Amino acid sequence: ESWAQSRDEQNLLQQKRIWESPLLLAAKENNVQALYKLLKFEGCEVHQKGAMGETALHIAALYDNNEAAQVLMEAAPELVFEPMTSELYEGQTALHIAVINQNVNLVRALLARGASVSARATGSVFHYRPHNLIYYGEHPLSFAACVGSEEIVRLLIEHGADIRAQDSLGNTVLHILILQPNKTFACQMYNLLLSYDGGDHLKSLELVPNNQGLTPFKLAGVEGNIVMFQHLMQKRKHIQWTYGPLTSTLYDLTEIDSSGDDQSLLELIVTTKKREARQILDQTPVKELVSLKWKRYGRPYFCVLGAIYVLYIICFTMCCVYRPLKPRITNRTNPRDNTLLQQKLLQEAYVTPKDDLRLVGELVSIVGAVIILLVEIPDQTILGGPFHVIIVTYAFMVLVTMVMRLTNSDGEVVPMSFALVLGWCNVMAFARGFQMLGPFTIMIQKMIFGDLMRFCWLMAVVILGFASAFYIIFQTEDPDELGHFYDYPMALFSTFELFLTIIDGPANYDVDLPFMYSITYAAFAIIATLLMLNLLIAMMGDTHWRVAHERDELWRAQVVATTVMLERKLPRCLWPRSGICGREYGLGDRWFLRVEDRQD
Amino acid sequence: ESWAQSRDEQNLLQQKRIWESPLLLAAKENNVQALYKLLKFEGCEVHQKGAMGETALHIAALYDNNEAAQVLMEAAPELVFEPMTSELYEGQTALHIAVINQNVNLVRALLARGASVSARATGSVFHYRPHNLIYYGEHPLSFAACVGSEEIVRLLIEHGADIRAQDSLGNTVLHILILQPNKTFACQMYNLLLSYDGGDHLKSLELVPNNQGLTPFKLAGVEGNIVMFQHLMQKRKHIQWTYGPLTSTLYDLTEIDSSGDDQSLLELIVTTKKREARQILDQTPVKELVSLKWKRYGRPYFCVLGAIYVLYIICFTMCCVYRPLKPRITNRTNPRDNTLLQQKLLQEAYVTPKDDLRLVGELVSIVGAVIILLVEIPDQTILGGPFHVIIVTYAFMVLVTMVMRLTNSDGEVVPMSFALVLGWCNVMAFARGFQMLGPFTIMIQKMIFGDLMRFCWLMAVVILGFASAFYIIFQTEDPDELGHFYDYPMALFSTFELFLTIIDGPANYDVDLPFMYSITYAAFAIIATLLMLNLLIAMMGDTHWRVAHERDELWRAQVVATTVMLERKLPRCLWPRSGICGREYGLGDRWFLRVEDRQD
Ligand SMILES: NCCOB(c1ccccc1)c1ccc(Br)cc1
Ligand SMILES: NCCOB(c1ccccc1)c1ccc(Br)cc1
Ligand SMILES: CC1NC(=O)NC1CCCCCC(=O)O
Ligand SMILES: CC1NC(=O)NC1CCCCCC(=O)O
Repeated sequence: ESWAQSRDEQNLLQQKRIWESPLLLAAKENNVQALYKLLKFEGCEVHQKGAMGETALHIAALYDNNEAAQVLMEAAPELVFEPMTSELYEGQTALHIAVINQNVNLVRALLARGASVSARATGSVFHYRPHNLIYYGEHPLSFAACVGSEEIVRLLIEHGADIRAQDSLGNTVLHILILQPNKTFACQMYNLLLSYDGGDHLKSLELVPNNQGLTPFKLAGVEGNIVMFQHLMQKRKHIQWTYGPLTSTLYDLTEIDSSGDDQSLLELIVTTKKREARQILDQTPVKELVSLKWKRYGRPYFCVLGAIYVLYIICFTMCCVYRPLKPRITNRTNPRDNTLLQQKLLQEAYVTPKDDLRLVGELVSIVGAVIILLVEIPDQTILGGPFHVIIVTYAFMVLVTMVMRLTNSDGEVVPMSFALVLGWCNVMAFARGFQMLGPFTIMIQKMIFGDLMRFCWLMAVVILGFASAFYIIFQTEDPDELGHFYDYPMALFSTFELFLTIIDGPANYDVDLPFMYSITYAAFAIIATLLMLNLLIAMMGDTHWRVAHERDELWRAQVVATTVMLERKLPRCLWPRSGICGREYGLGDRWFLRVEDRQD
Repeated sequence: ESWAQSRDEQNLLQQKRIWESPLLLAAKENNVQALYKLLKFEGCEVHQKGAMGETALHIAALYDNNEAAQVLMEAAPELVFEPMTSELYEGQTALHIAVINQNVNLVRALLARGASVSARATGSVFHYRPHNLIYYGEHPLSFAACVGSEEIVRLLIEHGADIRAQDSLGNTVLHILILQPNKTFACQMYNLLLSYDGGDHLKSLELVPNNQGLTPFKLAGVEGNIVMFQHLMQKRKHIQWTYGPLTSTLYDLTEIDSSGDDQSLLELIVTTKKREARQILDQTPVKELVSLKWKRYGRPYFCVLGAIYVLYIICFTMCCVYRPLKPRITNRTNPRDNTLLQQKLLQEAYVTPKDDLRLVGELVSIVGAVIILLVEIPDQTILGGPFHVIIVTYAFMVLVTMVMRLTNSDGEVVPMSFALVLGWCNVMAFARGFQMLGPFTIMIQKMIFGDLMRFCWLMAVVILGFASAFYIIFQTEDPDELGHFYDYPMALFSTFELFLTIIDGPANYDVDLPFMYSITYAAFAIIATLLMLNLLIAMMGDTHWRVAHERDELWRAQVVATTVMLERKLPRCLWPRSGICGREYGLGDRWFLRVEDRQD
């Protein structure tokens, strides 16, 4: 409490030691006449450590003081090898600070003194974290690549800088360039670093994987870096011919398609929470891949599953609507005359005239629940499919209904009634794709699990304020004639119904309503309308020109997400691999997709 | 009746004396040959006063007539010291008019004659009022600073102009520059006036406070002058280091943070009615201040108070829903058989089986009401918190319910029922902040106390037009079967319900409705819908792209308003002062907030 306070304090605690130490003060202010007055006559603490474990050279490198830095290296040339010792800066040398500041005349003078070109900077402030406004890696070659100083990147390779060197997160200098803001300038820097590769077709830096199993080409897709994704595609696409305006290009489709297994660029985009990566399946090598994946194979099998699931649910309801006998067969209708229960229990089973059709019906319904369960027990909380967490709980309710059966509980209706709504309402998950009702279900997915829960807690109040009042108002009145609030639980249910203007509202003209109801309900009506108009106006805002493109981009996104998931579960005798393979014609040996386009 | 007419008349009355007086006429028209024909042979009234107490030189200065002004000062050099004598222009000299017109060759010639550089212009038209299209102050140095003529500002200081001089409103020349339209040019003029300061660290013009206790840096925040607020920040922020793109700057945070007490820039912004100052807490020294004020300390304590207030209200309703016995215990059900009252009165108290839980419940509810009262009797009508004027009236209803108790009035329900709605609906004031339901409650705050009262008086009509009709229509009919309007008060209540389409509307098919109801209700339905559609379309307009930013700016504004108010009421053992202090490291001695940023 807190980490931000510590660095805020230690930045202030550093300036304290700078101001206190006359050596570090002159190194900060570039006082050449004061450094020699401290190092030569008399001899002071030349290896003086500051608050952050810094040296006088580390301070002289933070503020571009070349004159004050040459003084410290001509009087004591061992300060160059010294790294920062504090935890915030563990591993940083004076070369890192000069590279970050793009001090060319200092880096070219630091490498003449013999500085290390492989000094990791494992400090807590050099880590890949949101609280760090940057992430340039750990090696000084990566720092030169991130600042964009091409004069320093090649000047480091001149003195044995290794481009293959990875950091603590297994990232090469190519992986770090992908996570940078200046995308258009990093492409030129990405090519500058590729030229120093070994040059052989095997063991290439573009193939050196991240420690999370992610080549630089594959990392660009997950990160949503379109400028780098398009640039990394030039290395892996072959133009077949140029027939005037037409140009049929052949795409590599190696690391773009599965499998794999999870080492597939498509599976990484459909499973990530990055809102930027959703634009990658709209790129011209991939958009042709998934569009052909859905026109054939994709759309039919999804409709078959829906046609199967439509007939599967309509069979389950056929068992419910034809639920077993019988009437209440009990004098239970005498206690609490408000009871109209004719509870149907078992058994009373089977001895089947037309009842054996319901036996095979209950059998078909229960074998589908375990089939769903068997295919949905995966060894969670994701966008691309928020409806089929309900399909695994539907199979849970069927089993409970099966356990509610064979026990014959008076609560036989509650579990058998829950599966009716979850089963059907899950069929509009098949509206996804299909047609233009797909993005409409995207609207319902975005509201049910976001704008609802927040606005409910707003609408959860007010009601119980007026419901508690209406209870007190009509706790005094006789609930026989006009008793919308006879007890407290129904007082809230009747008030909730009245918030949505369903019931006519308590209206009785034979009797006289209490003096407080006619006053309390008028206010509840005006607030319930204003609270509902503001709910409709709050819908606006997610109606601009971009949100119609957003949900349409989200629709086709979750359609591609459904397409990739079907291919990774269905067998291989159906659904062939998209593209053509290169085996005599031996121009592979991988699978290629041929796409021609016309430049206007 | 009116003040605008007076100056309109006295401007016309002035031109009368100009046209009538041949001296003032020639001074207006720059008739050099006519001034000498009036002053030298013969000698006329050279000190002639006009309608506005002006002189011939005052008229010759209004219209840039240097040739006609030198005539009046070479023949009578005492007219320079003469000020305007009218009430509209009390205190204005011929130097003020030359400075306003930026007459450099006249001001440099007026100071050779020996004009006063400290002549206040206390006229009614020089005051800081909305009816005055400008406000340049009272001293001629301030006039030079407002017109932007740098050649005149320094030319006045050359002749002993005091920059420390304040006006009637305690404003320095620096305070007046903040209240100017040309913000981008006043910054250069603000620096020109700082250079003539004493130069010592103590008794500085930037510290000279307004007569309302407001330094020029603090006045810029309340006024919403962002260009000056950013410019005045350069004098009070220290850059710690520059590490390539990163640059951790240290902000002064002296006059920005409390306390104080009310001498705090944050407390001035959250309490002002200026729509412009709301943009100040979005500035880079302040936005980091309040964001860290709400991430920790702010948001938890506000949720604790809400969690306390949620449990406090749910306890109060537990006492209401379990209100005391008993039935009506009276033959009062015989008079007016429309009565279903079973009025519950006391006492009938206590002798507690499970009733002692309601005794401590009523005790917890009453001690919270006075606690609210004790902390809300402040020795009003503001935006940043329109819901908790209801929390002080809630505590008023609890006490009245306590006074309604111990008296056992038949109106026991009315005060006990009012506290149920005000207590709960005040909990959605805690929706402010929290999440995205905060700006939604901003919508409800902006509608309940603005668009409602105006539109109600529109919807207040029509209803009583049709309600009075429907009463007359069914004053003839028998209210037993279909009696929505049996008496006049319920005739308005039933018509109001029908305006919101709650009741089914009077529909009886066993009997025949009067020939006028079927005609009158059809018109009422069409108008009630058009009058409601136009109410929904009137919501649009406050739905553009800017109003979603407005209410979102208003949301975070009232969140900062809630954050500052909590800090100024909660003790000091919790909630530490935001930032770090400068006491060894002795670089203060005030509190500083360290903020680093990255320039792309
Ligand atoms: N059954 C689990 C979720 O359902 B689905 C789903 C899978 C196949 C066919 C239809 C729907 C899903 C949605 C998004 C992603 Br990404 C992955 C799967
Ligand atoms: N209780 C009086 C008003 O309530 B509030 C309020 C104060 C503390 C916690 C929650 C709400 C308020 C709102 C805006 C301003 Br600005 C100042 C106070
Ligand atoms: C203490 C330090 N001394 C120095 O020469 N640089 C310091 C820190 C530099 C800022 C790096 C912060 C970041 O990258 O997040
Ligand atoms: C009567 C006057 N004679 C004159 O030379 N100026 C007059 C008035 C000037 C206008 C100032 C109005 C204002 O500042 O609001």
